[PDB]
Amino acid sequence: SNPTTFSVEAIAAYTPVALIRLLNASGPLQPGHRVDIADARSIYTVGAAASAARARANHNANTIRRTAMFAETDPMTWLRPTVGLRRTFNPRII
Amino acid sequence: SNPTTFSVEAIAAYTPVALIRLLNASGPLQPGHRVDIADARSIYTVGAAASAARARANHNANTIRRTAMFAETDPMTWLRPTVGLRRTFNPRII
Amino acid sequence: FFSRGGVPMLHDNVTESLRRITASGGRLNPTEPLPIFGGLRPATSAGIA
Amino acid sequence: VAEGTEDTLDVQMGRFMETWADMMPHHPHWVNEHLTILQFIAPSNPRLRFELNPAFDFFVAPGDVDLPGPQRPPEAMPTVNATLRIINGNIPVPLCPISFRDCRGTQLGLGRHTMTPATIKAVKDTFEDRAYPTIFYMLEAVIHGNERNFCALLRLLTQCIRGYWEQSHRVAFVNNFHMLMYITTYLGNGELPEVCINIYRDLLQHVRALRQTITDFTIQGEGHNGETSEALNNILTDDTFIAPILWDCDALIYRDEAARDRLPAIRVSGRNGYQALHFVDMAGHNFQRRDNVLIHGRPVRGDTGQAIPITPHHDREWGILSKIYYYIVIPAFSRGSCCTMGVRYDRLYPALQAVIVPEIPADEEAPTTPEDPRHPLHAHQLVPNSLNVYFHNAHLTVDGDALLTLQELMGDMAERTTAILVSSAPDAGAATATTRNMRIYDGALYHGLIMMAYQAYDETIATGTFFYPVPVNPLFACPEHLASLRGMTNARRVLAKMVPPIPPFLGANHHATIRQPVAYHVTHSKSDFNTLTYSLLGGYFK
Amino acid sequence: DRLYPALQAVIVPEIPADEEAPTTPEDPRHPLHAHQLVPNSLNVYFHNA
Amino acid sequence: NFCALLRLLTQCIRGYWEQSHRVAFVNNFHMLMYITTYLGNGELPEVCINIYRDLLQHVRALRQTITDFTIQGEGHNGETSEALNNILTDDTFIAPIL
Amino acid sequence: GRPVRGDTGQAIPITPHHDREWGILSKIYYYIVIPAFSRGSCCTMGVRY
Repeated sequence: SNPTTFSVEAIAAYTPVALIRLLNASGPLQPGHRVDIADARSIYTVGAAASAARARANHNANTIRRTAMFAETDPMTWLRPTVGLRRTFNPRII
Repeated sequence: SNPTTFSVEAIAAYTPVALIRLLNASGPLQPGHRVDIADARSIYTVGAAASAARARANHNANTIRRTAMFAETDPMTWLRPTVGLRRTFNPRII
Repeated sequence: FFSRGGVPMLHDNVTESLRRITASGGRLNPTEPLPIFGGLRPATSAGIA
Repeated sequence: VAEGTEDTLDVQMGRFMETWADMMPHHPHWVNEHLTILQFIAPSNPRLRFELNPAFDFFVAPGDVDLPGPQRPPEAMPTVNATLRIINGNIPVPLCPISFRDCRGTQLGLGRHTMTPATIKAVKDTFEDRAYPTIFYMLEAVIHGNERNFCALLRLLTQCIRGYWEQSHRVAFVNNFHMLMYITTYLGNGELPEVCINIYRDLLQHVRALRQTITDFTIQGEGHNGETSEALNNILTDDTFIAPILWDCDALIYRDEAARDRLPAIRVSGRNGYQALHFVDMAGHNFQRRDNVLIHGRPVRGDTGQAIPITPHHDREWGILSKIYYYIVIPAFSRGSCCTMGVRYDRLYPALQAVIVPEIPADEEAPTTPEDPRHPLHAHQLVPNSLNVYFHNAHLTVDGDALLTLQELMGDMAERTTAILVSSAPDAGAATATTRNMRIYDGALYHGLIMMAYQAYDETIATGTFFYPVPVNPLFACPEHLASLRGMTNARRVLAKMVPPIPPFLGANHHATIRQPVAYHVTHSKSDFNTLTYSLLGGYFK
Repeated sequence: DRLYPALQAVIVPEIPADEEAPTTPEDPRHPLHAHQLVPNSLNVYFHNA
Repeated sequence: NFCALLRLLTQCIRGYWEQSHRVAFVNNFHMLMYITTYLGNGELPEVCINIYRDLLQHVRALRQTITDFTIQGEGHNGETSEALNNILTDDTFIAPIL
Repeated sequence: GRPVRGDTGQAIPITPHHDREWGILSKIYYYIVIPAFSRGSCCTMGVRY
């Protein structure tokens, strides 16, 4: 964040961004300057994907851990077969 | 349990296991060692059923006792006929 | 299948099998050994009704 | 017709697959029933010179070979053999058509019992269902047609059948014959809803109506050498002819007792003859058994013991109704799509040991809805590789004690499935001085199974984990279920698309009783679901 | 002689005064409840039906 | 991806069905296979899965109709009889969308 | 695409996801059922990821 050049959509596009539900691009985003850079769209896309999985962080003290889903060959598989959960339940744990 | 060589899934498979809801084989189960022994699957199968019938322990102070189910010749049988319960009721006693 | 001279198919087993199914369910057919240097006459039969 | 070699039926089927990959160099001549009368009659047909008698099938067989022989057929000069055509529908379809059989079936079932269209629709829906849950298959495999094992599980079975019915309006457990007997008997006083027991009772009434039609078209009082008139006219009333799937050893008892003059032979996985030792438990389960010992199951009104001899569980009418069901009602509804397979009990019983029923405290009410943490199918207790994930995949809700009845079921078990190949001379009506040399070989699977339809794109369970295809009938052949077999190629898949794969240690086509034309009749007829059954019954006359 | 001794055993419990008679079989005061479903009585004959 | 998004797709198909009585995700062939195989045990209502299974049954009936009107056991140069007679059973011809 | 039962890697070659029957059913669906219902109104197109 600091002093790592907060995003103002001229040159400050950077992958380690940390925001969620940002109302920045949607209206407080006065138009782009006279700066060429083209792959800032791909920088934001990886950045927003990283800033959404990091924005999860919690909700995993409530949602139970992910499981095998399919049926692969687990490291034993010689004293019990493998069957995966079809994720149709409601993970909340309360 | 002790000193009866707790199950580390190399050679320590033994019939008098006393566990229930064991999430040991399902994920904390680093792969099988360089030991020949093949009939540990049969040892585990008898052991798990012994570790599940013993894992009842309670639930017999709650449900009613098992009955004759069908109609056999019980030792009296000359002053009353015999009819067994069809186990479709809900045994809970509360 | 009594005539020779046209362009053949690339696979010989295709032509042989095609002649084999064509011969099934018919009266007059070329003889089974396919006599090279010959007129491809149909096999003669028994009496005529 | 080969012989058994005391293997575990997975190795033998694989060896048959490697043999059959290059055993056939060309298309066999007994499959081509797609010819009409004009194509069969035409002189280019190579089969026309081998159709002479109306009650004999002439084929080409290896010479100087007594028919039950080794796995590899010995090389010898070919000779022409013959085998008696017992069933009158075994005449080939160009000579006895489908339309004639359907019109004869319409003539047969004029005033007899017919099935209501609601039961027909529900049974047709559950026979063509590919998302049929495997939990029913495992429950039918473990219960294995024992009355005590069924009636120890009445709560769980009632909940399972109700949950499968009032979520998709399809009936359950119609696969096995020793399930609808027990449902119509025990779960028929009001445990199930009003519409389920109506479907089961309608199926049973149709089976008994077919039996009554068989009794009607015979004339009683003519018994020749220990054979009743029903067993001397029909085949579904013949005790020598057995069911494709055997659950109890009483069928072999009645077959060995009733025939008694036509020279019998039973080959159960190697050695000759069965043993039928009952009451197998955890201490002496012995999943890898190489003997010929079968599991008869516990007789309940008696003592099991050691020196106590075995007895039939049920009446002689049970075998007749089982044969009628398995040979009429199943191929009329599945229409040649069902396939018989065995089971892998050493991979199924450890998958049944894991129940995650929690510890409800004392003086507390049992939870019903699955939204509380105390329910066993709540997401907190859906630990992988248990039975709770197995029941949650099928979206069927169960209680704690219904899952805990598995331990009471677990007292009686089944070791493994084995192939029983029976053999006999023809009956006393057709036993002349030259037909006694001809024999009929038809195999059956002890503790087998049947699936209604095959799913290949369901990856929640790995393929071949529990069931492996061992098909024994022309009716029960399966070009699609062979993907469940381990190590399958597409060349074998297109090889089995034209020829029904029946292994030679379970009988051959030209030596069995049920042959190719009746399977062609059940798979290429579109008439009805009631006229097809009576047409199939009319085909099963000697 | 094998029916009237089978009709003797009725397991109707003792309900105290100023208490409502049970109708549903879920409460333990009902004759058809699983608590008073003792074998070889008329209650198991009615429960099998 | 479908087996990970099972819950969201169940809610989406249910919300689209019991407000306008129209079947959803019918455009893709790799959607109704996954609906019938996975979402076919009661997650969807009783009428939706009947529609998907009836469409799949009709597709397999068309396949069996193709299989019936050929003669098996006659194949030239690594081509089965179905591919030599028909095009929907010919592996050289490809789907419009891959 | 990511394989269902296996490890991706880089030296591991590509394996088909489904059976050969899936291709047949996809061809049958896309060339029969889609043009029978839409009747020439549906259009195949790409996407902008």
